[PDB]
Amino acid sequence: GARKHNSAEARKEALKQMYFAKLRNVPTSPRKMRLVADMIRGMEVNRALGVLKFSNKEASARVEKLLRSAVANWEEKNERKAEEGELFVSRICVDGASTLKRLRPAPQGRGYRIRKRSNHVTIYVDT
Amino acid sequence: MYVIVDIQGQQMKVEQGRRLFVHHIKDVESGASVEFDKVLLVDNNGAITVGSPLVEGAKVVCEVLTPLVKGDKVLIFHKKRRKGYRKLNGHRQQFTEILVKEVV
Amino acid sequence: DTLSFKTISANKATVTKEWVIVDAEGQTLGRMCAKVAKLLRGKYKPNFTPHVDCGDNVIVINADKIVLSGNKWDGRIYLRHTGYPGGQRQFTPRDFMNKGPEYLFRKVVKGMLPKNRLGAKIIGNLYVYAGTEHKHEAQQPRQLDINSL
Amino acid sequence: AHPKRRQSKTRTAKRRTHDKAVMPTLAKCPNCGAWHIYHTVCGDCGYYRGKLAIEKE
Amino acid sequence: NLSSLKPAEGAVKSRKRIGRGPGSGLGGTSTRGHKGAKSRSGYSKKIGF
Amino acid sequence: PRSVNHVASRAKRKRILKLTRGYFGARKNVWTVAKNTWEKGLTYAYRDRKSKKRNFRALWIQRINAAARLEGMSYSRLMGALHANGIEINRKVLADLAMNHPEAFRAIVAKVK
RNA sequence: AUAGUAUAUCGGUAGGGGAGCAUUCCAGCGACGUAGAAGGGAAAAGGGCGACUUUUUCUGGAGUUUCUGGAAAAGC
RNA sequence: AUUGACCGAUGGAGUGAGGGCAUGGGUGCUAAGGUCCAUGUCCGAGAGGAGAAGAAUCCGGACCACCGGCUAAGGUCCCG
RNA sequence: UACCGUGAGGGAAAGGUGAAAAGAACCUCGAAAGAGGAGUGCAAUAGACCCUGAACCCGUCUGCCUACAAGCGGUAGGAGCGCCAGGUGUGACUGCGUGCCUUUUGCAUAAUGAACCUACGAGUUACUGUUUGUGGCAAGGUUAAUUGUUA
Ligand SMILES: [K+]
Ligand SMILES: [K+]
Ligand SMILES: [K+]
Ligand SMILES: [K+]
Ligand SMILES: [Mg+2]
Ligand SMILES: [Mg+2]
Ligand SMILES: [Mg+2]
Ligand SMILES: [Mg+2]
Ligand SMILES: [Mg+2]
Ligand SMILES: [Mg+2]
Ligand SMILES: [Mg+2]
Ligand SMILES: [Mg+2]
Ligand SMILES: [Mg+2]
Ligand SMILES: [Mg+2]
Ligand SMILES: [Mg+2]
Ligand SMILES: [Mg+2]
Ligand SMILES: [Mg+2]
Ligand SMILES: [Mg+2]
Ligand SMILES: [Mg+2]
Ligand SMILES: [Mg+2]
Ligand SMILES: [Mg+2]
Ligand SMILES: [Mg+2]
Ligand SMILES: [Mg+2]
Ligand SMILES: [Mg+2]
Ligand SMILES: [Mg+2]
Ligand SMILES: [Mg+2]
Ligand SMILES: [Mg+2]
Ligand SMILES: [Mg+2]
Ligand SMILES: [Mg+2]
Ligand SMILES: [Mg+2]
Ligand SMILES: [Mg+2]
Ligand SMILES: [Mg+2]
Ligand SMILES: [Mg+2]
Ligand SMILES: [Mg+2]
Ligand SMILES: [Mg+2]
Ligand code: NA
Ligand code: NA
Ligand code: NA
Ligand SMILES: [Zn+2]
Repeated sequence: GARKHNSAEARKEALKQMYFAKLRNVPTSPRKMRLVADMIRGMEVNRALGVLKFSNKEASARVEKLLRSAVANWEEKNERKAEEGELFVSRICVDGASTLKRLRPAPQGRGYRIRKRSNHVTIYVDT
Repeated sequence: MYVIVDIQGQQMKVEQGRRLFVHHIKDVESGASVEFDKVLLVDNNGAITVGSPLVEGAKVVCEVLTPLVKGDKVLIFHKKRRKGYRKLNGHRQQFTEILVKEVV
Repeated sequence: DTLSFKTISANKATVTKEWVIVDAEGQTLGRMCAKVAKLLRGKYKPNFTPHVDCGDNVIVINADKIVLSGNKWDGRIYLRHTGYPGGQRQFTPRDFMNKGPEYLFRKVVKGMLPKNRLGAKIIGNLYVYAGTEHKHEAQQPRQLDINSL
Repeated sequence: AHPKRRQSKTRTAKRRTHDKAVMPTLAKCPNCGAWHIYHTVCGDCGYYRGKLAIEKE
Repeated sequence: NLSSLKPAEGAVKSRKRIGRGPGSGLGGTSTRGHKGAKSRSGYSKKIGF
Repeated sequence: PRSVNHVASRAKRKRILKLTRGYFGARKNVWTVAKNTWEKGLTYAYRDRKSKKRNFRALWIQRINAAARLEGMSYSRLMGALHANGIEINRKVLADLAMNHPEAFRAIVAKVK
């Protein structure tokens, strides 16, 4: 009856001005990933790529490839190669995804549960 | 000038055109007039008239605006711990809105 | 539905906050401090508000001539504890006087003040001097006969 | 031996005040122009302190 | 007239319902007192006892 | 028939949880903690409605005491002189006159002194 | 509660009595819904008192319901 | 004189672990926050005020609201 | 059935895209996992764990407060500041305040009990009596099994 079509049209027009990339269902713990997101929040993209490349945390390699995608989405939606010193990380957040439950034996016949957690990461860039 | 008068068991400061909220008056309609001859003090810019029983000659006339205005709802709670007794009621106080016309 | 005639609270922008200089030349220690505490609290202000600092800043002079009666100078035992085992210690009002008048008056006026954050603030509005000489002439302190209170 | 109570959200977050990823000590390579860790050989060019150290094929 | 049926005044009454909260005045112990034989499920009176 | 009041049962909880907004920690949103805290607060309010009348009369008397003392009279003697002269002005009015209209207060004092 | 507005009375555990609200389904007289039903988020307003009710707006995308009477898998 | 507070018939109960204080006593040691009776009372099932903080000591029996007034026990140098 | 048990035996969990697969050709970043677009469609925040999509629990942003301060965390007052014409968010400072349940003569009790949320969870029905409110008939009241007609 055209109501949801009209709600969705406005949702799409706003998305043309938002430059972002997403990582979904990353098989690592959200709390450790958050330690990396606090490091590059609000930082120039050229400096953040080097910071992520030489970080001692293992979660940084995944995030480095997501920042590259976010920049490329920006250039696709703006129709020009980005300058140097221009973009920066305006927003970043990590959310806990679905958990995989496992079993680890314990003494005297008891069994405990192991959680293998996942997370989502979303990055925004801005000029 | 300003005056102190006992309207409905309450002593208030009254000036021309004030829109006071007083305790509910029975049997009134909007636009009716009401007199209040219980002036205790009169202060007309410098000279003070203190009423021993009353000022004896002063009064105020008001035009009723809203016959019935309800105060905010208050929850009345009673409870005795470890005994099971518990009740909860709601209360609204009833007022009347009046606009002071003359401070005769 | 609302309250027409209401009582007004003084605030930071409406209090008076005068400066006063009093004289301790021959006054009893606890009787003078009972009146100084009223002055700092604002009990003499018609706009007194218990949750705001509305009293007067007080300057006490000639405080080295305060009078204590009885055998109180070396007869009134104070007690305190260091926090270590076997750590209780005793001291007298004369022991404070050796440090200075501002160490006896501050202790006595404290204890006559509210035991809260506000009381901790207003005790700083008290200045106590041994001699007759101070430096507050920029504040224009007023003179008050404490015997008139 | 055992927690008498679960910790509130506030107490847990106050302890985690000092859980920070350490930032690398980075420098620009005077030859390549790339980021490298100070006092190490640039992995891109192979240079170090103005001299070739790891001739990379 | 099946839309406007009415029984005589005082002819029908609601049944008692116990153990459903304090406001009813019938919750908690649910009219049974506190302890003893009479408070238990399955108590019945021994008629001649 | 089978009767389960899912929507009604859940609506009762949601209404009260609007009243517990602003509380510390689990006391604002966890149901059995929040309801416990809200019920205790209602008991305070019944008691504090009564204590309000005590606290405001004590504040009127303190202000009247300071105003009277600036005119050479304590509160107890001023009140004794008013009740002797039949003046029926209440303490709320006098305290307001003491603070905001000091010239009218001085006329009441000059009538009994 | 008594007398027909007046007088009295209104702290309560076990416990006795009175009067109501919501829920599921049924009968009857009737209404609402793709020009947006139920449900979910937000806000405002009502009730001698309360259990609760009503309205507006976002989501949602097909069912819902007033009153009188009737029956319970009828409330944490 | 007394708001009516007493009784009969008949439907429904709960309770049948009490406790403190004062007075008269037994017991104990003229001990016990002890124990067993009697007469009142209060807590139990009773909030408010004084006692710094106390189940039953002193004052006092909460229908709801009020930023009105008079008092009780107890108080009026400051915290109050 | 899976699973557990030597065996007799015990014994689960698990429904829903869309009207129609039209189940996403092709491009961009990536080694490719994942996404951003494009396209299909009323709708893709209907994208395969897919209707709706709550709570506990977890993030980011914005507004106000917070590093001299000490107790069941509220309640009654009360400035300042920020938003939108007197509403709303916050709360400097002040007064008062030892959770709840159950069991007890008496519990802040250092007596019992609960990690939290959502869902589940405990005076019911039959028969035979008895008292009572409401009715029918009335010196009478009432049928039981069963039978006839119709459907
Ligand atoms: K239905
Ligand atoms: K959701
Ligand atoms: K501070
Ligand atoms: K135990
Ligand atoms: Mg993993
Ligand atoms: Mg590494
Ligand atoms: Mg083994
Ligand atoms: Mg650490
Ligand atoms: Mg009962
Ligand atoms: Mg219970
Ligand atoms: Mg029990
Ligand atoms: Mg028993
Ligand atoms: Mg029994
Ligand atoms: Mg059994
Ligand atoms: Mg009463
Ligand atoms: Mg009652
Ligand atoms: Mg049920
Ligand atoms: Mg027995
Ligand atoms: Mg016995
Ligand atoms: Mg005993
Ligand atoms: Mg004895
Ligand atoms: Mg005993
Ligand atoms: Mg009693
Ligand atoms: Mg949607
Ligand atoms: Mg869905
Ligand atoms: Mg300090
Ligand atoms: Mg015991
Ligand atoms: Mg008992
Ligand atoms: Mg106690
Ligand atoms: Mg403890
Ligand atoms: Mg036990
Ligand atoms: Mg436990
Ligand atoms: Mg406990
Ligand atoms: Mg619980
Ligand atoms: Mg539970
Ligand atoms: Na009960
Ligand atoms: Na709509
Ligand atoms: Na439930
Ligand atoms: Zn290099």
